[PDB]
Amino acid sequence: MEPFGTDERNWTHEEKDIITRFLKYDKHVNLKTAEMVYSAEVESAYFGKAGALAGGVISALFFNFPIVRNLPIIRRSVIGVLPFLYCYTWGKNTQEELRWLKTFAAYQRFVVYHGQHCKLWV
Amino acid sequence: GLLLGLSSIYYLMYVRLLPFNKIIFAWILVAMFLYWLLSGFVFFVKKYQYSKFTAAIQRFWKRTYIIFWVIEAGTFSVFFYLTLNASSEPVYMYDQIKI
Amino acid sequence: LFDFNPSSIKFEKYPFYYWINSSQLTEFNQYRKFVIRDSIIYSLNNYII
Amino acid sequence: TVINSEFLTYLKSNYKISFSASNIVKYLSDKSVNNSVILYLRKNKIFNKSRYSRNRQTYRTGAYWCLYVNIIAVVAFYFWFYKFTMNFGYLWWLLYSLILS
Amino acid sequence: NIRAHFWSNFALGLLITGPIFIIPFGKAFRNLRSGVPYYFRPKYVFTQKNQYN
Amino acid sequence: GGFANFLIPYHVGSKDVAYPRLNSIGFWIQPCGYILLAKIGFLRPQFWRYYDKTSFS
Amino acid sequence: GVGSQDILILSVVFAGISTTISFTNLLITRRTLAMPGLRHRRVLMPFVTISIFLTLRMLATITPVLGAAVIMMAFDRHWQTTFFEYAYGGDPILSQHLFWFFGHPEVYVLIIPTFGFINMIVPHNNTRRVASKHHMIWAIYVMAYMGYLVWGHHMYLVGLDHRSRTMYSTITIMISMPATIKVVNWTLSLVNGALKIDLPFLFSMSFLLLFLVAGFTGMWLSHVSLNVS
Amino acid sequence: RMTNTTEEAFDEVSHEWQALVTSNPFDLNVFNYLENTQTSNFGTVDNPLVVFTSETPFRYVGCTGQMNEDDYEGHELLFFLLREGSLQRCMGCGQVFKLVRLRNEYSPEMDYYLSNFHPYEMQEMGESDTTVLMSPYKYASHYEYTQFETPSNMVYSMVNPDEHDRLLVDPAYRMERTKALEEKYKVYTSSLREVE
Amino acid sequence: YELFVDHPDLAQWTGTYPKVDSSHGFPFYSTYEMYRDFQENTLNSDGSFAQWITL
Amino acid sequence: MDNNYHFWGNGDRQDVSLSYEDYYSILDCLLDEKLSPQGLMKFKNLHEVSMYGVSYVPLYCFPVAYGISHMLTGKVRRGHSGYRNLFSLMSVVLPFTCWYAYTTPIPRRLYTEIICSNNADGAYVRNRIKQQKPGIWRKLSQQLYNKNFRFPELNQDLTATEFPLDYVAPHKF
Amino acid sequence: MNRFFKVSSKYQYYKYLEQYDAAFLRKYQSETHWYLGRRGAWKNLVIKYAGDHISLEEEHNVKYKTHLSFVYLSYRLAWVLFAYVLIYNHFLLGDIGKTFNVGEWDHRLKPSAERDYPTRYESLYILDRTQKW
Amino acid sequence: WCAYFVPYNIFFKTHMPLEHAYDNLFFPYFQHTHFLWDNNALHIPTVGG
Amino acid sequence: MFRWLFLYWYNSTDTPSAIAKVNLWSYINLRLFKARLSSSIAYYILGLNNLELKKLKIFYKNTYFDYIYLKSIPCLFLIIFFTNLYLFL
Ligand code: HEA
Ligand SMILES: [Cu+2]
Ligand SMILES: [Zn+2]
Ligand SMILES: [Zn+2]
Repeated sequence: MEPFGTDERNWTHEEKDIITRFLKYDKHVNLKTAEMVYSAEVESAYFGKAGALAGGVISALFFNFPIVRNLPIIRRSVIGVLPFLYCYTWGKNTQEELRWLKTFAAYQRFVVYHGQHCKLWV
Repeated sequence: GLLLGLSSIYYLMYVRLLPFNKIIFAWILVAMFLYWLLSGFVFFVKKYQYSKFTAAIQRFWKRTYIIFWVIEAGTFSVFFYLTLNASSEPVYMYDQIKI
Repeated sequence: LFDFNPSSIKFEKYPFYYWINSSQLTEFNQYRKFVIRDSIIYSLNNYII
Repeated sequence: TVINSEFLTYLKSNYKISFSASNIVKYLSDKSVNNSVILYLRKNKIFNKSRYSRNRQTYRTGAYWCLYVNIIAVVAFYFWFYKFTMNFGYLWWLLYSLILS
Repeated sequence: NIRAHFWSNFALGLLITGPIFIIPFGKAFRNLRSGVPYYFRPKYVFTQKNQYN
Repeated sequence: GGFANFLIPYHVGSKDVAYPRLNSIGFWIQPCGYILLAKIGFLRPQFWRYYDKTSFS
Repeated sequence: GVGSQDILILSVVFAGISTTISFTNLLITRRTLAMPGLRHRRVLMPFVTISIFLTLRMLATITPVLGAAVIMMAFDRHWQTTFFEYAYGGDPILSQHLFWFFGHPEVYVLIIPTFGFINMIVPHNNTRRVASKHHMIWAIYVMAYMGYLVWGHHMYLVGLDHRSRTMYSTITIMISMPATIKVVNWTLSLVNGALKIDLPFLFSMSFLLLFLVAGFTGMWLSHVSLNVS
Repeated sequence: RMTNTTEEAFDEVSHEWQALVTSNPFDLNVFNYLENTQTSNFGTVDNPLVVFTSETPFRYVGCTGQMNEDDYEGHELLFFLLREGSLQRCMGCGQVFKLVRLRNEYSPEMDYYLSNFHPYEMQEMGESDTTVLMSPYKYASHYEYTQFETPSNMVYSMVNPDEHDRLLVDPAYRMERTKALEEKYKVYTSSLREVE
Repeated sequence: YELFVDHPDLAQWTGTYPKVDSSHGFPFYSTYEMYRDFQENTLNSDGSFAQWITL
Repeated sequence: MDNNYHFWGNGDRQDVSLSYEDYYSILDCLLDEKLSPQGLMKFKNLHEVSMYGVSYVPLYCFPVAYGISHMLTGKVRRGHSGYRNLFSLMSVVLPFTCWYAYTTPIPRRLYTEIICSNNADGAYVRNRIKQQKPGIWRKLSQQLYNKNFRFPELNQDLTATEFPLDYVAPHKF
Repeated sequence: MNRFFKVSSKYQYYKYLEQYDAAFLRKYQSETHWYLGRRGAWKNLVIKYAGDHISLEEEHNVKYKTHLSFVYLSYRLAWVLFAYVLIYNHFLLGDIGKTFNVGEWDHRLKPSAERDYPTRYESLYILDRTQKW
Repeated sequence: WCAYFVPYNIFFKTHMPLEHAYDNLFFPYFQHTHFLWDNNALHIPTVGG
Repeated sequence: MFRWLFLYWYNSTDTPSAIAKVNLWSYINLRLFKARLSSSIAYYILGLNNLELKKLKIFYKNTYFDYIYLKSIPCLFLIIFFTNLYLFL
């Protein structure tokens, strides 16, 4: 149903959220596709939480690293938060990536279920 | 290195609940396999350290390298050929979407 | 290099803006089963207004 | 190098040069001679009469590696496709040979 | 008919393109990039380029 | 195995072969394939006979 | 079912690996470690060595095909890849084609060295030169060539297209041309010499007599209607 | 890319380098390429075919007879064990072979057979910076290329093994002998220039 | 002749006979064994019947 | 200005320009049922010319990639010796040069007659590109309005009572 | 020509450096002779003698040989298992159930197989595991 | 972090593949489990080594 | 540096025995580089007294494109003439 091509606009955050909530709660979605979206939502949050927690744990140690512990406060804080920022970004990006990939798979399943893709037929 | 490797090995064994005797037998066999291959290669390196690496030996090992890679690419060539002209249902009624 | 080049600027902040449903501007010559797509587009626009 | 005039005259009188030098070193100038590296080649008794080096005449690691390959093939195939494992306790004295070894 | 026209034009282009393009192209081989006159850099066979040019 | 490994060094005129290690390897890996391919008439997963009361074990 | 069939498939994989090792070791020897005068003149080597090298090259060509076929069979058995299930794309005829592409060159690998054995024994006892060693070498080499275009005479009935079937039949019937050259050369090697009757010579005569029958019966098997029957 | 023979060439590498830099028949006969042996003359009584052996009492020699352009070989391949001591002839074609047992020496006799050997190719000598050419067209014609140059400023001096060991463990003696050999090389070059 | 003198290996690959004249008695510094399969596996040589069958 | 101005695969400087990629994308939003036999013939001719062209495009990019790959290696010409690095850098760069070539619009008479035709076939093609390929139609309409083409489907239509379906790029009035 | 000025070491053996042109030393202690300059190459001789004899073929790495415990374990196991394979496949195929044990382990996703028990303990334990995904 | 923590969590703590696992594979989307692969656990010695 | 093998082997004072008395083997004097023929055909006939070394050289290897262009003009004009004659007839 979506336009296809290089010039086409990539899926925005609002479009992704709308399509996710459509797949979760609509009446025209079969139980398998809705279960796919639900399982996507269930497993994804752990990745963001774990990324944030691991970044917080590492940056607590990295704040006292042999060179970092002997730097002026501003540079010490920036270098210490660099692991936290990287790990938090990794967790959030991985959570969003997993959730959106399985949601897009569910969207493809919905489209094929209702025959809304040309050049796709049984 | 030993800490990480042994912890990973024990974690995988624990999560898969493998039969210890059978897996230890299989892993001993595979360890002997790999160890003796690598030991032969180490023998070659150590003996070619001095007084053994002539032009004939060098050309022999270059030929060995090219022959091994030609052997490896031989079966891969057949698999790639099969992949190119892969079998499919007739285009008329069975599989009209493969176009 | 040295002539007119079409601009690639496009609307970037309106959801499903380029999910264009058929009308008199599109001649109604789309894929036949896209009526469900048009209905979904209508519902999404009524949601986002 | 500078050759003494008396020595050169003595050499000219005693020996008359009649044939040219086939060595290419005659063309070398002093800069090329001074820019040369001296390398050493130890000359000892020769026993290997082939362009290939001496080859070890026993492959014990190879023999045992092939024995292990045979064991792997037979045991793994029987355990996978037949699900059969050899009952080593049937020949307990062979197993005891293994233990006592 | 098209073949006859094409081969007439091909011979004519061999006549024309040479002195306009190829012969001046030879002027690019008188010397090398560094300015030293052209010499022989072999690939594998050290051919005896004994003749003049 | 036999005739090639015996005659190629003779007829071609080579000291042993190019890979004596590979020659030994081939010979000592032959027996496993022989055993696997020759005893399928004695072996099958249904190893028990028709009068073996499988209901006892 | 799971068992002997899988054993056979993986044992064929292992046999292909062993054949790879064998022909690698043997062919690198003649190309690299040959004596200075017999690097490329194959007409000077004994006919058993010429035949062995030809069969090693043939095995080098067909071992990857056989390995691919058996690997596909194993995948179909244990992964349900449906390589030979017609319902969704596969075809068993592909498996037959692969195996017989390996198949006939294997039998030609098996038979040719015995030609070397007889071509060595007969001149030795007859203390005379063989009839035509060059022509026999070229006959076995063209037989090896034709071995890669006659693999389909084992698949006459499986329903191959008539174009392919006729190609297989016409290239198979012409393999009688090289073999008769071998027979004539052996017969002419037996004549006009000082015969020294040994025990290997009688085995050579038995081999010739046996090869006369099997060859013409196999040629009869290329008759399409007879092969159908 | 050329081996520093002062520290690395001991027995086989050392003998190969000696063959390369001297063309001494014995050494050369050890490392002659198996691909080709120089086409010698037909063996007669007055001009026997010389078969070289590097201090080995015998050698397997095959004979095919009077080679022709029509067919490359004259008669069938016949092998025999050519032994040291006297002229021995293939009776199939009456070809006389002489087994010359080359000795590890620099006698003029050894220099007599200097023209019966291919010069030792140095393309494969030393380490190579290319494993093998992945070219279907150049596999049988070209050796591996090199990104580096081959120096030509090396002068080789044979040294007795024990002395060579003292070269490796006594750097002062090594420098002394190297300086003396450089002086001798200067003297030799000056003498050659004077002769010219 | 130029191919044989300058690129002997390639010359051998072509089945070319050593073209250097050695009537003076000194053998050439780089000769080779003949490789005549190309000129033997022909419709004009000993491999005539085999090449006819392949043709 | 070649002598073969009649050729359908040929084109002048100001013909309608479509980059190969776009052309292929255009093939994904059309059906042969809706097209007349003349439109089908146009599309078949375009397919023939386009398959030959896409075959030939990497070759055109070879000298540019060959030069760029050499300049990445350095200022040394190790012909037959620097082949490994040269061809690795080529396997990298030649895709980029072909990317630029394939994303570069090229004029063609088939392009200018398939899109800009008064008949129902051209109207159908324009409407399908407008609805199913919004960005492709956006840039194509920007190109067409500068070539004195006036169609109801163009976003740059000043005589239309219906609002445009897409953003209108800046242009001279 | 710049001569080595002087050597300040009390070791009188090092005084040889003062007798040569620095470039000369540069030629025979650096560049080509860098891995040999001013060093007693005893280790070269030791390694050459190590590599030219007929020593223990079992090598672990460059520095060390394979451990004797590992070598002997491998050899004993190989010989005994090869003997077992030969004897069982040539003599003891008459009654498979007497000479072979049926054993099997499968994926934890599937239910535990009937033959997934510790052999030699069928009379004491019956083994099962909870499935996983 | 990169070689142990990241692979562990995306291999054993989820069944959803990441984009780089299948973006070039023309397979339908599917999940993967650690407990239906490599019955003969040759991956354990490989990973440990 | 020799072109003719016989010359190379007539009076060779670089033979190892001589070099054995100084023990200085220059890398620049490898026999592989000592002799190389002229890549032009050289064959021996029987002269009035002894062998005569006749040289066969058929064509030069220093031809430049301009020469190639000057001799190709008649061929190109012949092609043009024949094509136009076919068109007229
Ligand atoms: C080494 C083994 C070997 C050799 C040499 C051959 C040689 C030949 N074989 Fe084959 N063949 C097999 C092994 C061999 N074969 C096997 C194992 C199978 C079955 C595989 C399977 O299905 O299980 C098979 C199957 C087989 C078939 C399939 C039969 C069928 O399944 O329908 C055919 C038919 O085309 C055939 C033909 C030939 C031909 C035409 C030759 C020719 O090469 C032979 C020609 C030789 C001669 C012609 C020389 C004889 C000389 C004469 C002068 C005879 C004249 C003399 C008198 C009449 C007295 N073979
Ligand atoms: Cu057959
Ligand atoms: Zn003779
Ligand atoms: Zn070459």
